[PDB]
Amino acid sequence: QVQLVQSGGGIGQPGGSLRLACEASGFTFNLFEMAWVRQAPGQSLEVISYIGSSGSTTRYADSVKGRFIVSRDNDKESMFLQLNSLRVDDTATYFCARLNGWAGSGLDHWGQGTLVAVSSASTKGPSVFPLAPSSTAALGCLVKDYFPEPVTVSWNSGALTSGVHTFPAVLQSSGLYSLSSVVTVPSSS
Amino acid sequence: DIQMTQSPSSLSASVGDRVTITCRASQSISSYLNWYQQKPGKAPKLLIYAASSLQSGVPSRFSGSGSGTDFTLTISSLQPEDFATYYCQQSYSTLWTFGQGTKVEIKRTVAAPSVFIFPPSDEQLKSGTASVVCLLNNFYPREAKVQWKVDNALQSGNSQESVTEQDSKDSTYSLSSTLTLSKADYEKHKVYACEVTHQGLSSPVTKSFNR
Amino acid sequence: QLQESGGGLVQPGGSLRLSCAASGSIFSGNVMGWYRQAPGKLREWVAAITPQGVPNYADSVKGRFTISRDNAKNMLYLQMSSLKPEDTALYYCNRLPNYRSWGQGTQVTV
Amino acid sequence: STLNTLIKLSADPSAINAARENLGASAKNLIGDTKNSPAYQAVLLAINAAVGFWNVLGYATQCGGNANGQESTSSTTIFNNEPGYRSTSITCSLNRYKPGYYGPMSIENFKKLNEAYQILQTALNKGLPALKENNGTVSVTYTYTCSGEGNDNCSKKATGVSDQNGGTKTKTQTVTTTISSKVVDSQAKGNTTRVSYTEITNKLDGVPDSAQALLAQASTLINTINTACPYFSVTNKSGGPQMEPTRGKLCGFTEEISAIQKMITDAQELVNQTSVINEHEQSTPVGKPFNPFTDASFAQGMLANASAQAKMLNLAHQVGQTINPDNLTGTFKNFVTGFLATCNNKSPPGTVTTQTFASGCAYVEQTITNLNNSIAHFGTQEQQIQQAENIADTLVNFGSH
Repeated sequence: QVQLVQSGGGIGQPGGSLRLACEASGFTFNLFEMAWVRQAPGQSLEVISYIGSSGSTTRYADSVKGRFIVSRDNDKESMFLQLNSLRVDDTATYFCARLNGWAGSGLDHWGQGTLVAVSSASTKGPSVFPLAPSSTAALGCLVKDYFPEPVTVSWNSGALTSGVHTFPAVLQSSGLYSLSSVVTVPSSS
Repeated sequence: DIQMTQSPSSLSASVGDRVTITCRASQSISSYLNWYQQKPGKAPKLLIYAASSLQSGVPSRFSGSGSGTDFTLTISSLQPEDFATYYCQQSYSTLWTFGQGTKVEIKRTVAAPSVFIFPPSDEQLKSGTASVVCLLNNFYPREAKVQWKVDNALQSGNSQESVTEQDSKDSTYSLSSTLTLSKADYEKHKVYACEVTHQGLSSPVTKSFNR
Repeated sequence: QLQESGGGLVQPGGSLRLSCAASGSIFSGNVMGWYRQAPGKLREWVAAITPQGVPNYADSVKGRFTISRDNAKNMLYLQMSSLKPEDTALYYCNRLPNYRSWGQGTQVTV
Repeated sequence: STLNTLIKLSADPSAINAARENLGASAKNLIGDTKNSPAYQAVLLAINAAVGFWNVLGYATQCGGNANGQESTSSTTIFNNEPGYRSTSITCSLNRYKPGYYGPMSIENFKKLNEAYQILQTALNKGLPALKENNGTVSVTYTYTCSGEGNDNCSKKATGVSDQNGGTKTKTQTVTTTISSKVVDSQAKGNTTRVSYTEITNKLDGVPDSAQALLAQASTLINTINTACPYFSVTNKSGGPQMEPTRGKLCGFTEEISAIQKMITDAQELVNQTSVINEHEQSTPVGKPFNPFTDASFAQGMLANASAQAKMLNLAHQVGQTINPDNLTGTFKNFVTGFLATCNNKSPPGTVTTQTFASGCAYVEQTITNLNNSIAHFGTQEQQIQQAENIADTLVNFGSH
């Protein structure tokens, strides 16, 4: 039962730094090679960094070479990613994965991911605006200009669920997030 | 560098079908190619290694083939767990790279989008900005062209699109296009339209309003 | 089962060949040799021959005798010429290292 | 009769001292020379006989598994500088069978086999010293590798090292042993296999290469072979020497293993006689009158020395005749002339090359020849030892009265 649990991550600014932690358990950590992979929002998987068993051998993708630092701590069976000098296009999910060179079997096991996003923005609460309908019909809400990221559909408290659609937030040119949530309700209310 | 190119990028499939995703290498990579499955929001889990070795725990529906440059993943009868996106990844160069992906989504009959239009709300007006929303509700074939017209002027570069994943009960998509203008640029035109095009519509359907 | 032949009386400067009948028990794959028995003195080593056929001799005999074998017929052969008072002896053969009981020999005196 | 001359000589101090110095010469001739020592050749012949036996049959010997004779799912343990098929390594990589009799050899036994074989081959290569020498050392180094998932034949528990990745362990239990463990990662630069593996290096310093030390290693080699008794499968060259049987157990060579085991037993006792010769040095002489009944206390020791030398020579002859192929029959002769006394290299002693398998490569013929040559050149020395044995014994009896 190989297991990789990830911590840290969070919200960075352009320039400056974040850190990623990956704590391994259920295998002999100092015999396997490890790799950091990241996935931008709509995109594919990019291998960022590889570190050997001993932790003395280190390889980086051009996209990140002189800007991050991979390290491992074989006594507490932990792997670390030091993201200095940050840029907006490093916004992605970050994955630590075990490379299985004994079997020759690729990325055997992966962590759950931890979220990274960098923006000049500062935490602002949403502004919710009614989407009333005109003369079955549909209405909803519009949560606009926020930066936290996690927002909750709240407008029913557990009543109506089969007609709600909350849309994936979208990053506006302002550095703020916008989202709409629509409902199919009757024709009279 | 070695670039892996998958084909197709997307696929609509059915439970009980035989699905085939191919993958191609720029250079010869011998047999060092793996396949991963990735379901929304979670990490990819490995399915196939060495081009043809079925990672343990993985059901036998899955299977690999190929050598050198042209490789192929096969699922012999799609099951509900299998709807996800699939990546090939080569283990031959100094740093491994993946393919762009193949999304397999559940196929379904054609359904027209029932189109709704929503005007700006009084509060947002005297704050300085305006947001016009266009809802496309429960359509299927996914390809959609949504164009904005104000006073019949084709608008560009100021609307942004966002689509849900297939409905867990309907297998249908839902799209929200949002047009943002300043309040200054907003109170000078009167007609606001949203024009939807789709296989499910004989004629493009338009929902509009006036100030 | 080991005995000799060809020993006899000859003048100084003469010739004669001496022959040793050994069984393969002694012979096959074993080094063979020839020995002296003079009155009043002990058994002295004379010559030897390897299964592979390498000869070598003693100084009292250097340059005069020639030892030979027959791997088909388990036979040892010694040719003696240029005889001296010192060849007065009973001549015996044996394997090297020796078997405990010896043959009877043949008398050569000069 | 010849007993008249024996007493006439037994009371002549010139005739006795001549024999005593004859004994020092033949003693030093036996235990201080090499080229010219039947004893030396016979110890060498025993050693090289064992060594050659494994060179002939190792490549065909089945071995595999995990740590304590346990079956393995996917283990490949490769020992270096071993006579493999087409190779200078042997590859134990048999899976899903537990090692044992008439089956694959455990990695636990192959380690004992291998270490003794490496110590021998190095020692042979340096050159066995004269039997007088007991202070010779040899440094020995050998490596093996482990690859494949779940192979624990290289773990910190197998090797005893502080950590499999980069660790080291040193032992001084009298002789120093350093073990060191190195992991090569699947994606390491230079890694041709593209598979992680573990290389173990063993460095032994101060290993004795005396006759008894090396004759003991030869016994570890042949006895591990015979006791594990693994299954084997020969691959006869087409048009080369044919082996029989083609498959079976290594014990199935009862004729060959016995011959080698007695040759080792004979040379061990042969070596055990050197201590006798050393303790009865025959160099002091023995101006006054001399009568046997009173001043002849050297007789016991002069007899012990001469008799030791004689048994050493007879044992030397026995070692050779246990293996001399002219005296062998049937399969055992087939084994010896076709394989054991051959070298398929393209070759100093202890040289493992890709073609060493299925041939002895232990100079077995040349040592058999060198043994014969030595004995034919012991003609004078041998008579003089018995002549000295006859004199010393007649003086032991005069001394009793």
